[PDB]
Amino acid sequence: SRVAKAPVVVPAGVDVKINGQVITIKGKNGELTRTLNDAVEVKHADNTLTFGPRDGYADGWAQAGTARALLNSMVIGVTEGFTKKLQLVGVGYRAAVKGNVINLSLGFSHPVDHQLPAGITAECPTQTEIVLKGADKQVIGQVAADLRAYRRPEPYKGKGVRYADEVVRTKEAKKK
Amino acid sequence: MKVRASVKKLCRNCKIVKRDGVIRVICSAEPKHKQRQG
Amino acid sequence: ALNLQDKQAIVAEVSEVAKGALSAVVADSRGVTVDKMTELRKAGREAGVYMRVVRNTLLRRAVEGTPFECLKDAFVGPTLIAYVTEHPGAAARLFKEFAKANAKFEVKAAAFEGELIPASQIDRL
Amino acid sequence: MLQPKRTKFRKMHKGRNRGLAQGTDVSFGSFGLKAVGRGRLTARQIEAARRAMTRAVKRQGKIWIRVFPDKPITEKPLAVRMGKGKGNVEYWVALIQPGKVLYEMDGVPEELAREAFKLAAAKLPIKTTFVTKTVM
Amino acid sequence: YVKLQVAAGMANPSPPVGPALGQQGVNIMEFCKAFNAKTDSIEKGLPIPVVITVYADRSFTFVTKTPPAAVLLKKAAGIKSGSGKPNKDKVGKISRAQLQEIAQTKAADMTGADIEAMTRSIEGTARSMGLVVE
Amino acid sequence: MFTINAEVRKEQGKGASRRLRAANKFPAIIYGGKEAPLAIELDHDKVMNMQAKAEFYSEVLTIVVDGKEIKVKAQDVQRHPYKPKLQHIDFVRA
RNA sequence: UGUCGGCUCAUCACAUCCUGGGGCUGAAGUAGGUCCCAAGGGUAUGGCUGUUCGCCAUUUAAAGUGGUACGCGAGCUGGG
RNA sequence: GAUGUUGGCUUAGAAGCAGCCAUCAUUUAAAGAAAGCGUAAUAGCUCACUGGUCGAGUCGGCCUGCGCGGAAGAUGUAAC
Ligand SMILES: [Mg+2]
Ligand SMILES: [Mg+2]
Ligand SMILES: [Mg+2]
Ligand SMILES: [Mg+2]
Ligand SMILES: [Mg+2]
Ligand SMILES: [Mg+2]
Ligand SMILES: [Mg+2]
Ligand SMILES: [Mg+2]
Ligand SMILES: [Mg+2]
Ligand SMILES: [Mg+2]
Ligand SMILES: [Mg+2]
Ligand SMILES: [Mg+2]
Ligand SMILES: [Mg+2]
Ligand SMILES: [Mg+2]
Ligand SMILES: [Mg+2]
Ligand SMILES: [Mg+2]
Ligand SMILES: [Mg+2]
Ligand SMILES: [Mg+2]
Ligand SMILES: [Mg+2]
Ligand SMILES: [Mg+2]
Ligand SMILES: [Mg+2]
Ligand SMILES: [Mg+2]
Ligand SMILES: [Mg+2]
Ligand SMILES: [Mg+2]
Ligand SMILES: [Mg+2]
Ligand SMILES: [Zn+2]
Repeated sequence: SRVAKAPVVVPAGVDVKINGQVITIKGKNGELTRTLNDAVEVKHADNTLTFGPRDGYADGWAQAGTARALLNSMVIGVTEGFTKKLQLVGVGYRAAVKGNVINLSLGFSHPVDHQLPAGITAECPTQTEIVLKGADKQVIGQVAADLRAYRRPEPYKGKGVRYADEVVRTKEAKKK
Repeated sequence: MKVRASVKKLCRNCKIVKRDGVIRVICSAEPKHKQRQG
Repeated sequence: ALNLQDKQAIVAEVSEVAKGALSAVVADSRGVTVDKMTELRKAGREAGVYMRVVRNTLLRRAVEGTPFECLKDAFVGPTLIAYVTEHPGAAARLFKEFAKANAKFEVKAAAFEGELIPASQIDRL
Repeated sequence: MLQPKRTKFRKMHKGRNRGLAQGTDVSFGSFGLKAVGRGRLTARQIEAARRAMTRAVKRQGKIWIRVFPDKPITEKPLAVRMGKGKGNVEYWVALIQPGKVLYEMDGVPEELAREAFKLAAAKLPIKTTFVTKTVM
Repeated sequence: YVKLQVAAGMANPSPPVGPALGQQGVNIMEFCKAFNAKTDSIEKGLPIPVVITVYADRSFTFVTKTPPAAVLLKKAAGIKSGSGKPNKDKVGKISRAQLQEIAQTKAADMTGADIEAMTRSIEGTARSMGLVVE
Repeated sequence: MFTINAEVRKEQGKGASRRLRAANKFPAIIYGGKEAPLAIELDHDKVMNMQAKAEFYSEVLTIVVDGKEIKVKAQDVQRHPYKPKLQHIDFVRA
């Protein structure tokens, strides 16, 4: 509601193709496509996008609000892009990047390797830190989380894969 | 995960949610306040 | 909080010291400790200066009480006003040295004679 | 734990609990715990409850108990056939009809009283509400 | 940038002073005996507050300020310890001249506008520890 | 000052009263003085929020009945046993 | 409408004894406590007692709790 | 998110934050002798409270209508 009624400004060079409920947004950082929920109606005016409900639905305004956040992030994606930062806490935790595969040495027996899906690229400015760029917010977030899945950061020394920003609280050993 | 038929807010950081037709209580602060109805 | 009656009385107090005051200085109050602010309140009661931080849309109602109406665009941003009820000056000479001492905030726009003084020319006062 | 000092008769007919309550109003304290539902209060229940709201007020203000468990209930023990008389007297109860006032209270902050009464009602079998004494 | 309250001509016990401002890089004996050289003038038995200012080079400058409202109210009512039950149990007495002496000492140490504001803050610390103002 | 609007009751008895109470209206009476009694009906809500003040019981109010006011006091009032409700009000002519 | 227990044969449940997934812990690890999900398979030999039960010995990943005319005598036994 | 101030009591230490009692006054736009984490005690971290940006509705009770959880068993769905 209060979301759907703040329209999204489409900056120059940012291309909006509306076919039915199917949006395709294109730009310098790449291309993205999303089918909106059917309750929503989205219109192109000047260069801006405005979202409002359609009749025959109850939830029109929640669906709308979501549509707005979606396409807003879709705009940010193909302009600026997206970045997620992770870092590995603890001894002998290494990260390598070969093509789209990430090599994780996490202290298991076997090497742990993470295939990255299309539209996502990664780099390690260190041994202990990974960064991903990508257009798609949901996707890069997911990938990030799957990396966090392998070793989740822990209650005591903090060891694990954490987001660079992420607050980590520990606790002390049970005394004796 | 305290699983019980009366679920409540145990502090100011506990936030109630209905996920998939279950009422749970989620806390950022205190893992011990994590509850599900049942 | 503040009731409408609260706001009304306070608009009457700001309008009342505004009528009685010789000269005023509007400034940014942001990013400074209450220690240095009680320091400029001591340096305020010592210079005859009446110090205030007041709501903006309240100060449009109090400054509509004339002749400070040239200041109603100086109320966008956090507002700390120094009314010198005793002497003109001693607010405008105290604020530039307090903002150069702290190197925080601004001290944006003054008012004297019924006109507004731009930020680099407040050295007139 | 309340119970009649001495009685005319030792035992009683089961009787019915029908119709509504008398003493619907708060005549002593500023606040009262009224019963919405209809049921029998054992002495145990009333005592436990009075305790609960006595902890709750830190022994301040004042508490009245408007109800009394005057009617004796009997039970035959296990493994005993029917007949051979009426069962032995187990415990005492107070018949409660919708709209009785179980406890009264005053000399306390309202908020605290609503609280203490919630804690008191946790111990009671029947539906209850909070109420304030009125002028007339 | 630390603060402590140290007895008049005294310094260098282990639990009150040395560790507290000694984990901050401060030389301990210069603080100790330049503070007993400054506060030799404070009467024996009064804790006097000292504000220690440390810099990136560990050379410090401390402003020794006037003895507390509570310590000058211990001494101006004659007493030793104030009340364990303030304004319920009352432990001593000060006429308005002592409120005003303690509030000239603290006129050097307050935020107050007038000696009535400093006399009223010493009035507040006079109601805090139980003492009566007479 | 409190002003209560009312209508004259065309019916009586237990049935009338309980249909009244079902419709979110309730029966009351006006007696006292030289005159005859006058039975009237009221809106439960208005009055329930009106006696939600204390003065209602200590004061002279007015009742508008068929264009015509009467000035009265609150005499006694019977409330439903557990519900935030009013069964009835005795009004005594002021 | 054949009564306890053993024997032979089972079969169902899940309120799970083990193995499987998981949250919380006063969870350093090892080893646990408690709760959630799960019935696929697994689930001891003896001494004593007519025994079920129990107690004891020594096992095992564990020696689950119940239903089935306290399953099963036109299948066996007959100690009770 | 201030001064008196580490309020006094007590403690090897209590400094808003073991515990006991008071809980005043100052500069105030506002700042509890402090609502929680924190320390050997501090420091360190938010909160109450207020100024700014924002721009039109928001808060939580009362009374009711219909629904959700609470809700596990044995041949086979088997509680229209
Ligand atoms: Mg799921
Ligand atoms: Mg009868
Ligand atoms: Mg009767
Ligand atoms: Mg009749
Ligand atoms: Mg009838
Ligand atoms: Mg289960
Ligand atoms: Mg497990
Ligand atoms: Mg351990
Ligand atoms: Mg477990
Ligand atoms: Mg099995
Ligand atoms: Mg299979
Ligand atoms: Mg054998
Ligand atoms: Mg055996
Ligand atoms: Mg043998
Ligand atoms: Mg044998
Ligand atoms: Mg059998
Ligand atoms: Mg069996
Ligand atoms: Mg047989
Ligand atoms: Mg047979
Ligand atoms: Mg035989
Ligand atoms: Mg409203
Ligand atoms: Mg149900
Ligand atoms: Mg179940
Ligand atoms: Mg089944
Ligand atoms: Mg049908
Ligand atoms: Zn919580």
